[PDB]
Amino acid sequence: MPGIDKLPIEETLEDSPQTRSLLGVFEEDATAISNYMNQLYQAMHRIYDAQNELSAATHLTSKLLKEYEKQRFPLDEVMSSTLQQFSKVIDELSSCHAVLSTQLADAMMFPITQFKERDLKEILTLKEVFQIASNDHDAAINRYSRLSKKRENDKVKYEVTEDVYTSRKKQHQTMMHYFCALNTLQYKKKIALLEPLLGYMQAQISFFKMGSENLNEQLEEFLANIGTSVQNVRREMDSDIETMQQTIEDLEVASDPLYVPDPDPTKFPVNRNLTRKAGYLNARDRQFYFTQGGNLMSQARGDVAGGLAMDIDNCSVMAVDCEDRRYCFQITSSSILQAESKKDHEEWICTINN
Amino acid sequence: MPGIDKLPIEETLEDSPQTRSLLGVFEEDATAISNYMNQLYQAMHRIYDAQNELSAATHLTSKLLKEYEKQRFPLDEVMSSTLQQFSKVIDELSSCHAVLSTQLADAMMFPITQFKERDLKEILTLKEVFQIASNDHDAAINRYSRLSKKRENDKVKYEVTEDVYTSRKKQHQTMMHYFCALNTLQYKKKIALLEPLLGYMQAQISFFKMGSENLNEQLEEFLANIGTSVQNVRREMDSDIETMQQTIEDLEVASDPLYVPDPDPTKFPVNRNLTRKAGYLNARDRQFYFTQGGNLMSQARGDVAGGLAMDIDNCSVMAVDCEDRRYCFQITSSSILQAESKKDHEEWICTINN
Repeated sequence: MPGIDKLPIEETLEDSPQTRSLLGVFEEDATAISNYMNQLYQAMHRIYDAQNELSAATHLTSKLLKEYEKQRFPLDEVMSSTLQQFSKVIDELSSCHAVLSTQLADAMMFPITQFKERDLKEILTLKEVFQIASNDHDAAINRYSRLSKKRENDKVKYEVTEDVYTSRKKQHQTMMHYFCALNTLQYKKKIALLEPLLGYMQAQISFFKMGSENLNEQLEEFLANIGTSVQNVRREMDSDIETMQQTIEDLEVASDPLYVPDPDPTKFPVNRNLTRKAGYLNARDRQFYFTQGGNLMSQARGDVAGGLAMDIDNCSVMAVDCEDRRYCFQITSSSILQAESKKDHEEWICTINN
Repeated sequence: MPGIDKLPIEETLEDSPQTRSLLGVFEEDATAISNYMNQLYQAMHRIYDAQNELSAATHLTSKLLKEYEKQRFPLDEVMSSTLQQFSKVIDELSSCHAVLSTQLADAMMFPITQFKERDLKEILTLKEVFQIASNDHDAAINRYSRLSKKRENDKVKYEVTEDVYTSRKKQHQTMMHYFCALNTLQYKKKIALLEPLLGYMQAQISFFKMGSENLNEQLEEFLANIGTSVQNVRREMDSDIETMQQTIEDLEVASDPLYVPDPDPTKFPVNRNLTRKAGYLNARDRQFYFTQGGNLMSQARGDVAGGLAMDIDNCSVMAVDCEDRRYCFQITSSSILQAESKKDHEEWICTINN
């Protein structure tokens, strides 16, 4: 009170240029404050938005970990458990974020907003009302100031003068209410700057404490155990990778001579003593064929189970000459079957006979 | 290794429907994993974005508090100090947020991203390469399977058969690399699920500890002190508000009779014994006029200082009759001046004479 800035409400009636000046300095100031406070309100609003999103996202991450188990994954309990622990602990965190989110809205956002939506709105409003009142009183005064000294009807002089009464009353009242609001803003200014910051910090103290109590040394050990498991999977993954690369390298060499339909007669002997034989054939479409308990089964690379094709070894088999296709054959006790090579063509007939 | 799911790389050359089936179950699975992991990656990315924004916003809020002092506010150290403390403490917090923000990107975002950008990309790529290889080998095989048994030129049979060699080699190799990658994904799957969560929690442990160390009981007291100051301003603000409302209510009553230009002659006596007089007049424009050390000063409601108008009390003053305007007068040792009423017109002439 003692040193605070104040507009002289008792000089309202006079409405002297000086007084109007002083009023001007408060508006210039009230505009600056408005500029600054709006920048602070924007920054705090972002903090409130980031915290709200952070909470939501952290909650979703946790809900996602609980759904892991409830998946239709075509292709294990320990994993399930571990995700349950992470889920749990991540929940406790989103809550901390939720709580802080709620408090921030009520101790920080609400006050700073009220300052902006109500108090700063009030200043602008009362400034216009007063401005209109001031204007109306200018007109009334110029009309009164123009009354004829010679003639002028009484009903006129009377009304014109009354207009000066009502206009000057209205101007005097709106100016005092406007001054009162500006004087008050000097208090709200301080309050609106501190209350929010105060609310923010209290919520933070509360947030860091609630969070720290769930992060015990027990969790640190659980994270240590899991840390070790993952490092183990990493080792194993690499151990298996070498093995696989080695198998591959070894298979390309071993299989190279086996890629041509017609192998070296001298190095890859026709097998005539087989009781089981499988492989693709063409049937006048291409399908995979295989032997099993006296039956020649078939399965299109598309099928999911396959089926029966013909009976075996109690049937007759002979190389057939269908169309102009090499290596065909037909059995009976079947469509025309076409092998891929002499060797292949022979192995079938011979195995089926066996 | 012992119970892990595995695609049979040794059955690659055979390429049997069954083997193709099994491959199918891994792809169905690899698609599911991809669905789920992408949902988890999105959730973690939001958490990383919210934390980054939170840090930025909290830093801006702090920078704004340091700029408060450096304002041109037309209209105090304690306030300055208090904002310096809030600023400081809010900084320490944004840093905690920054640090956590950096760590999250390196321990959580980087791994989960690599899984998605590299490993899952690798699966799709190797699946297409193999698919093209498989297709090319189908064509080569149908063309070889169609070679004439009767005629057929040797240069042809030769080339066609070679195509079966290269195509089958390519198919066999791309299938093994594809199987190897799918088998590996079974390890990365576990790793990619845990590593991120593990990184997240470690950063959080670190974040809550760093933050808690700046929120000491000293701060709690500083917030208590400030809490008390603001509550004091609130009291004072209300104390002043009553006073002002009271002044207003009292001024409307006291000023009501004073609003009409021509007051009751009987209740508001013309003051002829004045050595100082101020008020608005019209000069053949409306300006505010006032007495000071023997001079009649003027100041347009727009001016910021005003000036000289005429000398006084060593001059002659008489009611003038300019145009058809009531209450005009002119002095000399000035433009025609017009008062607002008999009373007003008289007080001027008389004060100027005095």
